[PDB]
Amino acid sequence: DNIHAVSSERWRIHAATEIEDINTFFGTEYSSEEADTIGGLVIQELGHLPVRGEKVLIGGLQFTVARADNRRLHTLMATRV
Amino acid sequence: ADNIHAVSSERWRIHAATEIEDINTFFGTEYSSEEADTIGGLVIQELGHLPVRGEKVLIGGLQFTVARADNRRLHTLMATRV
Amino acid sequence: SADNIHAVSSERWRIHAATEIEDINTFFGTEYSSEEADTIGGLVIQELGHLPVRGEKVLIGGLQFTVARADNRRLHTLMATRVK
Amino acid sequence: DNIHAVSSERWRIHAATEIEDINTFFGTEYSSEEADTIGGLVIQELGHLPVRGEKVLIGGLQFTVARADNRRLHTLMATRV
Ligand SMILES: [Zn+2]
Ligand SMILES: [Zn+2]
Ligand SMILES: [Zn+2]
Ligand SMILES: [Zn+2]
Ligand SMILES: [Zn+2]
Ligand SMILES: [Zn+2]
Ligand SMILES: [Zn+2]
Ligand SMILES: [Zn+2]
Ligand SMILES: [Zn+2]
Ligand SMILES: [Zn+2]
Ligand SMILES: [Zn+2]
Ligand SMILES: [Zn+2]
Ligand SMILES: [Zn+2]
Repeated sequence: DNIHAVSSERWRIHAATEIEDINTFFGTEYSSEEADTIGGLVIQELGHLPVRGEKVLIGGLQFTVARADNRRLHTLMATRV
Repeated sequence: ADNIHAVSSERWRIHAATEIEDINTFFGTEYSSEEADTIGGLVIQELGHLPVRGEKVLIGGLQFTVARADNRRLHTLMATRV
Repeated sequence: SADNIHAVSSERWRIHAATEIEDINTFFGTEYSSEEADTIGGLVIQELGHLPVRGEKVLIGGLQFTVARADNRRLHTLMATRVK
Repeated sequence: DNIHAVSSERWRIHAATEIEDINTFFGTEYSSEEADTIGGLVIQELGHLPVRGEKVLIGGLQFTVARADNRRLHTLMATRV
């Protein structure tokens, strides 16, 4: 699973998860104009490839970077605001 | 290999064999039973019989709906918050 | 049991191959990571180079994984112990 | 499973677990001369019915009380000393 529930209000999410799938899962309306994937959306929002422990708020969800390297973002943790 | 599957952010598909303590960790609930060790066991206790698909049990601020069950086993519950 | 990582005794575990690598890491305190694998079965296949048969073993970090159930399609179950 | 691994070195144990079963799983040599369940043995070693958080070292395992009430001990967490 690309979106894994760690607990009822916390999700471990592969960066490659399609934005469409995030939107269906969460009831969000994130745009896919500038990205295909949630990792891509996070990078677009921050303007820069983030580091482990960095958090970004997008709509009503907070994404925390769980695993990233100098090349790629691989995993995010999400919770509600 | 996941026992509690989130189908959407507010809805979960749960294996009936999932241990009650693991349900409690996941949801913050405090379920207990001296007759059952699994969430399926608890649902059977509450309903007083082996249920069929569509039967519902409300406990501890969660609603469990029987998603799959036959004449021998209760397999799967769907949970939502009340 | 319903455990994806099932202790058969205090120091030996039967593990569903489909267990996510992150859930292995939480359980064991390992820091496994793959660019190309998301599950422990995937990681075993990566480290061995091929789909293994029952009885094949691989050491990854401080854990030894032996194949317990596999077929011509899939690796299903592993038995793990801590390296000595 | 009356003895469930939460993590590789921490186990959730039903208080009603027979002492013999503890011995099989851990290689302990606890005896059943008085209590014959692990919850009974914890109470016997402490000398009273414990509350959540109480710990007793028995041989090479530490048992911490995880769920108890004013009448019964239900769940223990074990770790190695
Ligand atoms: Zn998962
Ligand atoms: Zn929409
Ligand atoms: Zn990478
Ligand atoms: Zn399932
Ligand atoms: Zn239990
Ligand atoms: Zn019925
Ligand atoms: Zn069946
Ligand atoms: Zn077993
Ligand atoms: Zn994953
Ligand atoms: Zn081979
Ligand atoms: Zn278990
Ligand atoms: Zn005391
Ligand atoms: Zn009890």
